[PDB]
Amino acid sequence: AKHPVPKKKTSKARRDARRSHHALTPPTLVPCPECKAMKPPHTVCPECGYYAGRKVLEV
Amino acid sequence: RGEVAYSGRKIWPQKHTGRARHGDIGAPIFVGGGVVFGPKPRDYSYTLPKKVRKKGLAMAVADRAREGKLLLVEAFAGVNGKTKEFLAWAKEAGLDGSESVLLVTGNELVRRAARNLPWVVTLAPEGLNVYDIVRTERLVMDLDAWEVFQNRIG
Amino acid sequence: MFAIVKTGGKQYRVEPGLKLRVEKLDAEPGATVELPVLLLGGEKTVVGTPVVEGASVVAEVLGHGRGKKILVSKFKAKVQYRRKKGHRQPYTELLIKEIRG
Amino acid sequence: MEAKAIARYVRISPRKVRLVVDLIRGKSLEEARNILRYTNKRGAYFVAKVLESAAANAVNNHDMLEDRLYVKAAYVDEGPALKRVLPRARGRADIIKKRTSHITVILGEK
Amino acid sequence: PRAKTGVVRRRKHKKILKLAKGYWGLRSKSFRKARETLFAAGNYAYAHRKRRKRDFRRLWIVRINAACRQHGLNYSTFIHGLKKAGIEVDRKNLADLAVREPQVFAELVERAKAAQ
Amino acid sequence: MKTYVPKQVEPRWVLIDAEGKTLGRLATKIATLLRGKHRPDWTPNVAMGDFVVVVNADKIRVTGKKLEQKIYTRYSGYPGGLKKIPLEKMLATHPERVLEHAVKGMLPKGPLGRRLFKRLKVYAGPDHPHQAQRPEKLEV
RNA sequence: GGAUGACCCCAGGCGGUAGGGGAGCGUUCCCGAUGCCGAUGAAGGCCGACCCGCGAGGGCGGCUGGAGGUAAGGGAAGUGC
RNA sequence: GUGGAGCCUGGGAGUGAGGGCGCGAGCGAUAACGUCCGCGUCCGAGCGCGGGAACAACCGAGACCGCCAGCUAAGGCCCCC
RNA sequence: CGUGAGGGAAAGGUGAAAAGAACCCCGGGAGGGGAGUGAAAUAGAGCCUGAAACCGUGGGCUUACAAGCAGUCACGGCCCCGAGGGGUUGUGGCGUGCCUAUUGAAGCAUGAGCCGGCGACUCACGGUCGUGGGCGAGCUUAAGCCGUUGAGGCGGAGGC
Ligand SMILES: [K+]
Ligand SMILES: [K+]
Ligand SMILES: [K+]
Ligand SMILES: [K+]
Ligand SMILES: [K+]
Ligand SMILES: [K+]
Ligand SMILES: [K+]
Ligand SMILES: [K+]
Ligand SMILES: [K+]
Ligand SMILES: [K+]
Ligand SMILES: [K+]
Ligand SMILES: [K+]
Ligand SMILES: [K+]
Ligand SMILES: [Mg+2]
Ligand SMILES: [Mg+2]
Ligand SMILES: [Mg+2]
Ligand SMILES: [Mg+2]
Ligand SMILES: [Mg+2]
Ligand SMILES: [Mg+2]
Ligand SMILES: [Mg+2]
Ligand SMILES: [Mg+2]
Ligand SMILES: [Mg+2]
Ligand SMILES: [Mg+2]
Ligand SMILES: [Mg+2]
Ligand SMILES: [Mg+2]
Ligand SMILES: [Mg+2]
Ligand SMILES: [Mg+2]
Ligand SMILES: [Mg+2]
Ligand SMILES: [Mg+2]
Ligand SMILES: [Mg+2]
Ligand SMILES: [Mg+2]
Ligand SMILES: [Mg+2]
Ligand SMILES: [Mg+2]
Ligand SMILES: [Mg+2]
Ligand SMILES: [Mg+2]
Ligand SMILES: [Mg+2]
Ligand SMILES: [Mg+2]
Ligand SMILES: [Mg+2]
Ligand SMILES: [Mg+2]
Ligand SMILES: [Mg+2]
Ligand SMILES: [Mg+2]
Ligand SMILES: [Mg+2]
Ligand SMILES: [Mg+2]
Ligand SMILES: [Mg+2]
Ligand SMILES: [Mg+2]
Ligand SMILES: [Mg+2]
Ligand SMILES: [Mg+2]
Ligand SMILES: [Mg+2]
Ligand SMILES: [Mg+2]
Ligand SMILES: [Mg+2]
Ligand SMILES: [Mg+2]
Ligand SMILES: [Mg+2]
Ligand SMILES: [Mg+2]
Ligand SMILES: [Mg+2]
Ligand SMILES: [Mg+2]
Ligand SMILES: [Mg+2]
Ligand SMILES: [Mg+2]
Ligand SMILES: [Mg+2]
Ligand SMILES: [Mg+2]
Ligand SMILES: [Mg+2]
Ligand SMILES: [Mg+2]
Ligand SMILES: [Mg+2]
Ligand SMILES: [Mg+2]
Ligand SMILES: [Mg+2]
Ligand SMILES: [Mg+2]
Ligand SMILES: [Mg+2]
Ligand SMILES: [Mg+2]
Ligand SMILES: [Mg+2]
Ligand SMILES: [Mg+2]
Ligand SMILES: [Mg+2]
Ligand SMILES: [Mg+2]
Ligand SMILES: [Mg+2]
Ligand SMILES: [Mg+2]
Ligand SMILES: [Mg+2]
Ligand SMILES: [Mg+2]
Ligand SMILES: [Mg+2]
Ligand SMILES: [Mg+2]
Ligand SMILES: [Mg+2]
Ligand SMILES: [Mg+2]
Ligand SMILES: [Mg+2]
Ligand SMILES: [Mg+2]
Ligand SMILES: [Mg+2]
Ligand SMILES: [Mg+2]
Ligand SMILES: [Mg+2]
Ligand SMILES: [Mg+2]
Ligand SMILES: [Mg+2]
Ligand SMILES: [Mg+2]
Ligand SMILES: [Mg+2]
Ligand SMILES: [Mg+2]
Ligand SMILES: [Mg+2]
Ligand SMILES: [Mg+2]
Ligand SMILES: [Mg+2]
Ligand SMILES: [Mg+2]
Ligand SMILES: [Mg+2]
Ligand SMILES: [Mg+2]
Ligand SMILES: [Mg+2]
Ligand SMILES: [Mg+2]
Ligand SMILES: [Mg+2]
Ligand SMILES: [Mg+2]
Ligand SMILES: [Mg+2]
Ligand SMILES: [Mg+2]
Ligand SMILES: [Mg+2]
Ligand SMILES: [Mg+2]
Ligand SMILES: [Mg+2]
Ligand SMILES: [Mg+2]
Ligand SMILES: [Mg+2]
Ligand SMILES: [Mg+2]
Ligand SMILES: [Mg+2]
Ligand SMILES: [Mg+2]
Ligand SMILES: [Mg+2]
Ligand SMILES: [Mg+2]
Ligand SMILES: [Mg+2]
Ligand SMILES: [Mg+2]
Ligand SMILES: [Mg+2]
Ligand SMILES: [Mg+2]
Ligand SMILES: [Mg+2]
Ligand SMILES: [Mg+2]
Ligand SMILES: [Mg+2]
Ligand SMILES: [Mg+2]
Ligand SMILES: [Mg+2]
Ligand SMILES: [Mg+2]
Ligand SMILES: [Mg+2]
Ligand SMILES: [Mg+2]
Ligand SMILES: [Mg+2]
Ligand SMILES: [Mg+2]
Ligand SMILES: [Mg+2]
Ligand SMILES: [Mg+2]
Ligand SMILES: [Mg+2]
Ligand SMILES: [Mg+2]
Ligand SMILES: [Mg+2]
Ligand SMILES: [Mg+2]
Ligand SMILES: [Mg+2]
Ligand SMILES: [Mg+2]
Ligand SMILES: [Mg+2]
Ligand SMILES: [Mg+2]
Ligand SMILES: [Mg+2]
Ligand SMILES: [Mg+2]
Ligand SMILES: [Mg+2]
Ligand SMILES: [Mg+2]
Ligand SMILES: [Mg+2]
Ligand SMILES: [Mg+2]
Ligand SMILES: [Mg+2]
Ligand SMILES: [Mg+2]
Ligand SMILES: [Mg+2]
Ligand SMILES: [Mg+2]
Ligand SMILES: [Mg+2]
Ligand SMILES: [Mg+2]
Ligand SMILES: [Mg+2]
Ligand SMILES: [Mg+2]
Ligand SMILES: [Mg+2]
Ligand SMILES: [Mg+2]
Ligand SMILES: [Mg+2]
Ligand SMILES: [Mg+2]
Ligand SMILES: [Mg+2]
Ligand SMILES: [Mg+2]
Ligand SMILES: [Mg+2]
Ligand SMILES: [Mg+2]
Ligand SMILES: [Mg+2]
Ligand SMILES: [Mg+2]
Ligand SMILES: [Mg+2]
Ligand SMILES: [Mg+2]
Ligand SMILES: [Mg+2]
Ligand SMILES: [Mg+2]
Ligand SMILES: [Mg+2]
Ligand SMILES: [Mg+2]
Ligand SMILES: [Mg+2]
Ligand SMILES: [Mg+2]
Ligand SMILES: [Mg+2]
Ligand SMILES: [Mg+2]
Ligand SMILES: [Mg+2]
Ligand SMILES: [Mg+2]
Ligand SMILES: [Mg+2]
Ligand SMILES: [Mg+2]
Ligand SMILES: [Mg+2]
Ligand SMILES: [Mg+2]
Ligand SMILES: [Mg+2]
Ligand SMILES: [Mg+2]
Ligand SMILES: [Mg+2]
Ligand SMILES: [Mg+2]
Ligand SMILES: [Mg+2]
Ligand SMILES: [Mg+2]
Ligand SMILES: [Mg+2]
Ligand SMILES: [Mg+2]
Ligand SMILES: [Mg+2]
Ligand SMILES: [Mg+2]
Ligand SMILES: [Mg+2]
Ligand SMILES: [Mg+2]
Ligand SMILES: [Mg+2]
Ligand SMILES: [Mg+2]
Ligand SMILES: [Mg+2]
Ligand SMILES: [Mg+2]
Ligand SMILES: [Mg+2]
Ligand SMILES: [Mg+2]
Ligand SMILES: [Mg+2]
Ligand SMILES: [Mg+2]
Ligand SMILES: [Mg+2]
Ligand SMILES: [Mg+2]
Ligand SMILES: [Mg+2]
Ligand SMILES: [Mg+2]
Ligand SMILES: [Mg+2]
Ligand SMILES: [Mg+2]
Ligand SMILES: [Mg+2]
Ligand SMILES: [Mg+2]
Ligand SMILES: [Mg+2]
Ligand SMILES: [Mg+2]
Ligand SMILES: [Mg+2]
Ligand SMILES: [Mg+2]
Ligand SMILES: [Mg+2]
Ligand SMILES: [Mg+2]
Ligand SMILES: [Mg+2]
Ligand SMILES: [Mg+2]
Ligand SMILES: [Mg+2]
Ligand SMILES: [Mg+2]
Ligand SMILES: [Mg+2]
Ligand SMILES: [Mg+2]
Ligand SMILES: [Mg+2]
Ligand SMILES: [Mg+2]
Ligand SMILES: [Mg+2]
Ligand SMILES: [Mg+2]
Ligand SMILES: [Mg+2]
Ligand SMILES: [Mg+2]
Ligand SMILES: [Mg+2]
Ligand SMILES: [Mg+2]
Ligand SMILES: [Mg+2]
Ligand SMILES: [Mg+2]
Ligand SMILES: [Mg+2]
Ligand SMILES: [Mg+2]
Ligand SMILES: [Mg+2]
Ligand SMILES: [Mg+2]
Ligand SMILES: [Mg+2]
Ligand SMILES: [Mg+2]
Ligand SMILES: [Mg+2]
Ligand SMILES: [Mg+2]
Ligand SMILES: [Mg+2]
Ligand SMILES: [Mg+2]
Ligand SMILES: [Mg+2]
Ligand SMILES: [Mg+2]
Ligand SMILES: [Mg+2]
Ligand SMILES: [Mg+2]
Ligand SMILES: [Mg+2]
Ligand SMILES: [Mg+2]
Ligand SMILES: [Mg+2]
Ligand SMILES: [Mg+2]
Ligand SMILES: [Mg+2]
Ligand SMILES: [Mg+2]
Ligand SMILES: [Mg+2]
Ligand SMILES: [Mg+2]
Ligand SMILES: [Mg+2]
Ligand SMILES: [Mg+2]
Ligand SMILES: [Mg+2]
Ligand SMILES: [Mg+2]
Ligand SMILES: [Mg+2]
Ligand SMILES: [Mg+2]
Ligand SMILES: [Mg+2]
Ligand SMILES: [Mg+2]
Ligand SMILES: [Mg+2]
Ligand SMILES: [Mg+2]
Ligand SMILES: [Mg+2]
Ligand SMILES: [Mg+2]
Ligand SMILES: [Zn+2]
Repeated sequence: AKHPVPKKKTSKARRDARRSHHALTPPTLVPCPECKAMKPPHTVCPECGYYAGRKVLEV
Repeated sequence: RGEVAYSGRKIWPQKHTGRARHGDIGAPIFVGGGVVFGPKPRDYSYTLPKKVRKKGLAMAVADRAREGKLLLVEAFAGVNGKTKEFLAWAKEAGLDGSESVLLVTGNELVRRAARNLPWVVTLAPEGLNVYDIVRTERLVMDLDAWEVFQNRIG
Repeated sequence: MFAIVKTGGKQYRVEPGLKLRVEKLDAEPGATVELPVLLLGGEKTVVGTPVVEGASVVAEVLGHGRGKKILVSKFKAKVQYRRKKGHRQPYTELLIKEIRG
Repeated sequence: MEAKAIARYVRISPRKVRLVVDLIRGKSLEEARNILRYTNKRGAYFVAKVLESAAANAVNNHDMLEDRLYVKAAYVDEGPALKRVLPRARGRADIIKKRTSHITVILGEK
Repeated sequence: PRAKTGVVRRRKHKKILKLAKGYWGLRSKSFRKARETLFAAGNYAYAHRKRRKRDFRRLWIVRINAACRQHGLNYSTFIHGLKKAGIEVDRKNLADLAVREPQVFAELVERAKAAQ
Repeated sequence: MKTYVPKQVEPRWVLIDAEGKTLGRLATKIATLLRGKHRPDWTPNVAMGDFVVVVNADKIRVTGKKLEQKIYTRYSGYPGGLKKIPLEKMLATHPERVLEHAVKGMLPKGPLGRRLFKRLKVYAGPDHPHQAQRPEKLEV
C-alpha cells in the first residue's frame, strides 16, 4: 500500500450529515405487574425480585 | 540578529524533514529573534547657520513688538525674592496672569520670586531664544537684558 | 387620462397626483416644470409624431436628492489590480399636477 | 419559574455525553429518571446526578412542585482539554486530548 | 518609537466579514475566503448592471411580439411601421401599453399598418 | 416606473391533431405554446403556458428517408450499452415517444423546462381522456 | 472670465503589467499642554438599516467596559500582511 | 498637418525567455502548436465586452461612473435563443 | 535536551478593602442551587478588559426529481422593524478560486487546514541632481571653551 490520506478537510455540513444516524434509542421499559416499577421486558424485576408471578431473587 | 543571545546552530537539516528551511533562531522571521532596521543610538543635532539664528531672534522680538506685547523695565521696585512681592509688582504693571509671560532679567532675586508662578517663564539674558519667546504671549525684559539683546543681534 | 412624457433621456407614463423620480433638473424646489407629450390615452387617443403639438404636463418640483450608494468594484486576477468606487446618482422628485393636452 | 444545575469539568468527552442528553430533552422528570436508569452508556451516570440535583433545587429553593417538573432545556458545553503524550513507532510522539464537559439541565413546570 | 499592529488589522478584517454575511460556509467566516468571494461579487455586480438593460429590453420585445401577432403582424414589421409614421414611444412603454391599455395598442398597430 | 408583473392565471387547455403534420415543424409550434410566448404578459421565470393535448401522434409525417435512417440512441452506462433504434421501429412500438422526444429537445433545460414537459399529453389514436378539462381545438 | 483654488463657462481626454509622477487616509511617539475632555463614564470590545468621504476612512447613536484620552497646526518613525 | 505631436538639458526607471496570425525568404520533407530572419498586426499589459457551441492573440470593438432610453458592428432572425 | 563541550524555554493583572462566601439543599466527592459580602460576583480565586477560529442550545426563513469557484442581476413567496427598510430563497439569466511563475493557468504547475499575534527597502558617512530658506565675491566653521540643566554663545584652524 502507499498510505492513503484525505484529500480535503471535511466540511461542517458533510460531517454532520454523516452523523444523522447516530441518535440513541431509548430503552424498552414496561411496568412490573407486582410493584409497578419500570423495567425492561423479559427480565427479573430488580426492585422486587419477581418474574412470571413468583419470587425469584432476594432483594 | 547578530546581537541576540542565541547560538548560530542550524536548527534542523536543510532538506528532507518536511519543514521550512531555517538557520539559527536569531533570524528576524522567528518570534523572539533580532529586529530588522530598528532604532540605534542617534545624534539629531545639526549646525544651523549663525546668521539665520540671529535673524530669527530679532524677528521673534519684533513680532512681540508688533502686537504691543513687549515691555521694558528699569527696575523691579518691591521685588526682593518673595513670590507675593512679584505678584504685587505684576498687578501694577498690568500682568494679572491671564497671559503667559517670558521674563528676561539678570536680577536673580526677581527670577526666583517669579519662578513658581504657572504663567511665568524665567530666563537670564544669555538664555534668550526664539522657542521660549514664541511659546509665551508676553515678553518682559530688563534694560540690561535689552542691551545684551542688542549686542547679540548686532 | 394618462400621458407618456419625455424627460432625462427616458420616457415615463404619468397620471395626475403621481410622485416620480427623474434625472436631476436645473429647477428650484417648489417651481413648476412642463414636460413634452408623446402620447395621450384614456377618453381619447392622441398619438404624437413624435410629439403631440399642443399637449404638456404640469409638474411641480418637490426637491432634489441623491440615490442609494452603489458600490463599483473592479478586479483583475494575477495582476494586482483592484478599484473601489462609491456612486450616488442625483435625481429630482416631481409631483404631477395636471395633464393639459 | 426555572431550576437549573450545572456539573463543570466532568472528565468525559462532550460528544459522547451529548448523545445521552438528547434522550431526555423535553421529557417529564419521571420519564427522564427511567430512561437514564436503563441507558447503557457511561454518560448516563453523570447526567442523572445533574438531573436529580436540579430537581432538588426546584423544590428546595424555588417553590416548584415535583410532580409537574419537566426538562425544559439541556446541553453540554466543551471544557478545557487535558493534553497527554502517546508514544508511536520510530520515536514519534503523538498528543492525546482528554476532553472535559460542562453539563447543564434546566427544569420548568408543565 | 515602536508602532505595533494594535487594533488596525482586526477592524479591517471585521469590515470585510460584515460585507460577506450570508455567504456559504467559510466564505462568510474566514477573512481570506470572504475577501476572495467579494472580488468575484464586485465584478459580477458591475457586469450584471450592464446586461440588466439588455435583459429588460429582451422582455419588452417578446411581449410586444405577442401583442402584435394577435393583430396579424409580427414584431419586425410593427417597429418599421412605427418609425415610418414617426412614433418614438420606446419598447418599455409599448410593452406596458400592450398589457395595460390594449385598446391604445390597437390604435398604434393601425398607424404602423397604414404607414407602410 | 416598473415593468408589469402578471398575477397567477388559470391555464388554457388546447387540443392538437397530429394527422399528417411534419414532425419537426409541429414540435416547434407546441414548444412555443408550452412556453406561453403567445401571451403579452409572458414571464420567463414562471410556468404560464398552455396544457397541450395531442391526438393521432402515430400518424405524424417525416420527409426524405428518415423512417429508415433516423436513429434514436440510449446509453445504459454498461460496457457496450449503446442501444440504437431506427425511427420506423419507434413508430411501431412507442409512437407517442417520437413526438415527445422532438418537443423535449426544444424546451429549456432545468427545473422549469422539466415542468413544462409535464404539461404535454400525447396519445396515439383519436381519443384522449381529458374531456373534463374540455380542450379547445387549435389548428396548427 | 475673477484677479494667481472664489466659482462659472468652453475644448479635448480619462483599459492597463514592469515602471515614472501626484494627492490623501490610518498607526506609535513629541511640541501645542501647569492646557482641554472624562465616574452625568476614558481607552478597548460588540452592534447599526443613520450621516459625511471617489476611496483608505471619519462622525453619530445603543450595549459592554471601568480610568484614562487628547484638538486645530506642525515634527519624528520599530507605521498598515 | 496644434498633436499625451517634435526638439534640447537634466532626475528616475523597467526591459534585454516573448508568442500567435498575415505576407516575403532560408532551414526542414514546400512536415510540426517546428526553427531562423524581414515588414505589419494583435496578445503580452485588453484571461474587460459582442460573434465564433465551448477557446490569449480569427471577426467586431479600445471598458471614467449611473439609467427598467435610442441607433448600430461582426454575426444572426424554425425551437432551445 | 545532550556522554560532554553545549543548547535552552514557557509562565505577569480579584477587589478601594479578603469583606476570599458562615449556614441550608442535591451530591461519595467534584460541581452546583440558595443565603451572605461588595458600587459591581458572566470581579469567585480555572478571577481586569475578554476579539477571532472552533463547539453548542433556542428561534425565523429554506431544503429529500436535483447538476454546484457557491456568487451576481431580476421577479415572486414567507417572516420581522416602521415611506421605506431588514432577514430568507423558489424560479429565470449570467458566471473557469486566490497568489506566484510564465509566450500562455480554472488549470491535473507553486504556496496556503482555519484564526489571532510577530514578520521584509533602514541608518551613518561621502557623492550627485532637485527643492525651501539664509547670506552673496563671498559663504561656512571643526575639535574645544564659557554658560545652561531640554538656553545659548564664543571659537576662522580648516573647507568650498
Ligand atoms: K539564549
Ligand atoms: K506589524
Ligand atoms: K465605549
Ligand atoms: K510578431
Ligand atoms: K442563480
Ligand atoms: K424578498
Ligand atoms: K516557475
Ligand atoms: K516554467
Ligand atoms: K514553459
Ligand atoms: K509538480
Ligand atoms: K505561491
Ligand atoms: K542627497
Ligand atoms: K541642498
Ligand atoms: Mg502491498
Ligand atoms: Mg504498494
Ligand atoms: Mg498494505
Ligand atoms: Mg506490505
Ligand atoms: Mg495508511
Ligand atoms: Mg490519498
Ligand atoms: Mg492530500
Ligand atoms: Mg488537496
Ligand atoms: Mg494534492
Ligand atoms: Mg476547511
Ligand atoms: Mg467536504
Ligand atoms: Mg477529510
Ligand atoms: Mg455543521
Ligand atoms: Mg455538504
Ligand atoms: Mg459524510
Ligand atoms: Mg408489564
Ligand atoms: Mg549570540
Ligand atoms: Mg555562530
Ligand atoms: Mg554555532
Ligand atoms: Mg550569532
Ligand atoms: Mg557555524
Ligand atoms: Mg554547531
Ligand atoms: Mg541541523
Ligand atoms: Mg528540501
Ligand atoms: Mg532547500
Ligand atoms: Mg515536504
Ligand atoms: Mg509529512
Ligand atoms: Mg507534506
Ligand atoms: Mg506539511
Ligand atoms: Mg515549517
Ligand atoms: Mg511543514
Ligand atoms: Mg510550520
Ligand atoms: Mg533547515
Ligand atoms: Mg534561520
Ligand atoms: Mg543570527
Ligand atoms: Mg520563535
Ligand atoms: Mg524579538
Ligand atoms: Mg527566536
Ligand atoms: Mg529580543
Ligand atoms: Mg527577549
Ligand atoms: Mg536588516
Ligand atoms: Mg536581519
Ligand atoms: Mg538596526
Ligand atoms: Mg534592528
Ligand atoms: Mg535633520
Ligand atoms: Mg531625522
Ligand atoms: Mg551651518
Ligand atoms: Mg513657571
Ligand atoms: Mg518651561
Ligand atoms: Mg441625475
Ligand atoms: Mg461593482
Ligand atoms: Mg480577473
Ligand atoms: Mg474576474
Ligand atoms: Mg486577469
Ligand atoms: Mg488568481
Ligand atoms: Mg479568472
Ligand atoms: Mg495578483
Ligand atoms: Mg501574478
Ligand atoms: Mg499574466
Ligand atoms: Mg491581465
Ligand atoms: Mg488582482
Ligand atoms: Mg484606474
Ligand atoms: Mg474611487
Ligand atoms: Mg437521542
Ligand atoms: Mg461514553
Ligand atoms: Mg458527577
Ligand atoms: Mg445529584
Ligand atoms: Mg463547549
Ligand atoms: Mg508505541
Ligand atoms: Mg502505537
Ligand atoms: Mg506502536
Ligand atoms: Mg527518540
Ligand atoms: Mg525508541
Ligand atoms: Mg498531529
Ligand atoms: Mg488529539
Ligand atoms: Mg474539553
Ligand atoms: Mg453546559
Ligand atoms: Mg508604547
Ligand atoms: Mg499588536
Ligand atoms: Mg489588529
Ligand atoms: Mg474591533
Ligand atoms: Mg460574514
Ligand atoms: Mg456571518
Ligand atoms: Mg444566505
Ligand atoms: Mg457549509
Ligand atoms: Mg457559515
Ligand atoms: Mg465562525
Ligand atoms: Mg463569528
Ligand atoms: Mg475572483
Ligand atoms: Mg470586484
Ligand atoms: Mg455597470
Ligand atoms: Mg457585462
Ligand atoms: Mg449595457
Ligand atoms: Mg437587447
Ligand atoms: Mg415561463
Ligand atoms: Mg410557461
Ligand atoms: Mg421531416
Ligand atoms: Mg421517410
Ligand atoms: Mg461492446
Ligand atoms: Mg460497439
Ligand atoms: Mg450492456
Ligand atoms: Mg486623461
Ligand atoms: Mg479597468
Ligand atoms: Mg477608453
Ligand atoms: Mg488609467
Ligand atoms: Mg516617548
Ligand atoms: Mg516635537
Ligand atoms: Mg519633547
Ligand atoms: Mg468636566
Ligand atoms: Mg455605558
Ligand atoms: Mg494609546
Ligand atoms: Mg472606541
Ligand atoms: Mg466604543
Ligand atoms: Mg464606522
Ligand atoms: Mg495618552
Ligand atoms: Mg495629546
Ligand atoms: Mg517593520
Ligand atoms: Mg492594511
Ligand atoms: Mg534631448
Ligand atoms: Mg525615483
Ligand atoms: Mg534618467
Ligand atoms: Mg525607480
Ligand atoms: Mg534602467
Ligand atoms: Mg532585464
Ligand atoms: Mg541587452
Ligand atoms: Mg541576455
Ligand atoms: Mg534574447
Ligand atoms: Mg525561453
Ligand atoms: Mg522561445
Ligand atoms: Mg512582437
Ligand atoms: Mg523573434
Ligand atoms: Mg488567421
Ligand atoms: Mg503564421
Ligand atoms: Mg507568420
Ligand atoms: Mg502566414
Ligand atoms: Mg511566410
Ligand atoms: Mg532568407
Ligand atoms: Mg518558414
Ligand atoms: Mg510545392
Ligand atoms: Mg507553420
Ligand atoms: Mg496554444
Ligand atoms: Mg514557434
Ligand atoms: Mg534575413
Ligand atoms: Mg519574423
Ligand atoms: Mg522583424
Ligand atoms: Mg513572421
Ligand atoms: Mg507589435
Ligand atoms: Mg499592439
Ligand atoms: Mg504589440
Ligand atoms: Mg483584442
Ligand atoms: Mg494591446
Ligand atoms: Mg481578448
Ligand atoms: Mg482572454
Ligand atoms: Mg491572467
Ligand atoms: Mg480563460
Ligand atoms: Mg494573460
Ligand atoms: Mg463574428
Ligand atoms: Mg472572444
Ligand atoms: Mg463566445
Ligand atoms: Mg450552442
Ligand atoms: Mg467552436
Ligand atoms: Mg477564443
Ligand atoms: Mg472566450
Ligand atoms: Mg481578436
Ligand atoms: Mg469597450
Ligand atoms: Mg454613458
Ligand atoms: Mg435597429
Ligand atoms: Mg444590418
Ligand atoms: Mg464598426
Ligand atoms: Mg424567438
Ligand atoms: Mg536529559
Ligand atoms: Mg541539563
Ligand atoms: Mg539521550
Ligand atoms: Mg543529563
Ligand atoms: Mg547522563
Ligand atoms: Mg547546541
Ligand atoms: Mg514568554
Ligand atoms: Mg487586574
Ligand atoms: Mg486588582
Ligand atoms: Mg485592587
Ligand atoms: Mg474603585
Ligand atoms: Mg450538603
Ligand atoms: Mg463542593
Ligand atoms: Mg458543595
Ligand atoms: Mg445544583
Ligand atoms: Mg455553591
Ligand atoms: Mg453592595
Ligand atoms: Mg449585597
Ligand atoms: Mg446589595
Ligand atoms: Mg461582563
Ligand atoms: Mg468585571
Ligand atoms: Mg459565584
Ligand atoms: Mg475575566
Ligand atoms: Mg485569565
Ligand atoms: Mg482596575
Ligand atoms: Mg486576564
Ligand atoms: Mg468579560
Ligand atoms: Mg463565533
Ligand atoms: Mg465567542
Ligand atoms: Mg464555527
Ligand atoms: Mg428549530
Ligand atoms: Mg421557523
Ligand atoms: Mg433533503
Ligand atoms: Mg422538491
Ligand atoms: Mg424528470
Ligand atoms: Mg440542485
Ligand atoms: Mg453557486
Ligand atoms: Mg463570489
Ligand atoms: Mg436577486
Ligand atoms: Mg421548493
Ligand atoms: Mg433554479
Ligand atoms: Mg436557473
Ligand atoms: Mg449557468
Ligand atoms: Mg469553474
Ligand atoms: Mg472567464
Ligand atoms: Mg488576493
Ligand atoms: Mg511560483
Ligand atoms: Mg509574474
Ligand atoms: Mg508557465
Ligand atoms: Mg513572470
Ligand atoms: Mg511577462
Ligand atoms: Mg515559447
Ligand atoms: Mg493548483
Ligand atoms: Mg494536482
Ligand atoms: Mg484542482
Ligand atoms: Mg518552480
Ligand atoms: Mg512558497
Ligand atoms: Mg489559503
Ligand atoms: Mg496546503
Ligand atoms: Mg504556512
Ligand atoms: Mg481549517
Ligand atoms: Mg499544517
Ligand atoms: Mg476554519
Ligand atoms: Mg489567516
Ligand atoms: Mg497564522
Ligand atoms: Mg489568540
Ligand atoms: Mg515578535
Ligand atoms: Mg540601519
Ligand atoms: Mg531619517
Ligand atoms: Mg546620502
Ligand atoms: Mg550627501
Ligand atoms: Mg544622475
Ligand atoms: Mg532650492
Ligand atoms: Mg546664512
Ligand atoms: Mg541659495
Ligand atoms: Mg528646548
Ligand atoms: Zn417489581
